[PDB]
Amino acid sequence: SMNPPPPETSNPNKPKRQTNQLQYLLRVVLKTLWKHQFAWPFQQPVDAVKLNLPDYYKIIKTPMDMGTIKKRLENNYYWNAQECIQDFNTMFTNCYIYNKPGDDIVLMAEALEKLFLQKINELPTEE
Ligand SMILES: Cc1sc2c(c1C)C(c1ccc(Cl)cc1)=N[C@@H](CC(=O)NCCCCNC(=O)COc1cccc3c1C(=O)N([C@H]1CCC(=O)NC1=O)C3=O)c1nnc(C)n1-2
Repeated sequence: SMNPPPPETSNPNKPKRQTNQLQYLLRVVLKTLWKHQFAWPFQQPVDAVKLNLPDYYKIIKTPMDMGTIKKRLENNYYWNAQECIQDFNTMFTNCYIYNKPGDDIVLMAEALEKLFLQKINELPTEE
């Protein structure tokens, strides 16, 4: 079995910015979620080989995880905050699609998403 390559984190042709909103997404949002007791499954791509999930990447065709998001934020991959918010949303939705309601990992993702949304409510106005 094999894992796919990870999502892109470097592309010199993609235009970049570091807006106050993107700074907040790293400093506050990512860093707060990262330290949560339920962060660990989401801190790196799903290793479908290690976890014996041969169907994972047959079902999940837009993989995303907080390790990738952290790299994208630290390496300024984004132009805007919405791109990053979309990555978080993709991560949560993937978990809900692959797993069943009430599964432990779904409860973990839901707790992180609740926290994420709280933090997004204080996203600063773009200066
Ligand atoms: C590092 C990561 S990343 C990650 C995860 C981890 C550990 C986790 C995860 C999970 C829990 C927590 Cl608290 C935290 C993280 N989750 C995975 C999903 C997962 O592992 N999904 C696995 C789901 C497996 C369930 N499926 C079965 O057990 C299928 O088994 C069946 C189903 C039907 C019939 C039979 C059998 C079976 O084994 N047998 C055997 C029995 C023995 C026998 O004699 N004969 C048989 O045929 C059946 O008859 C996941 N999804 N998103 C993320 C993120 N993750």
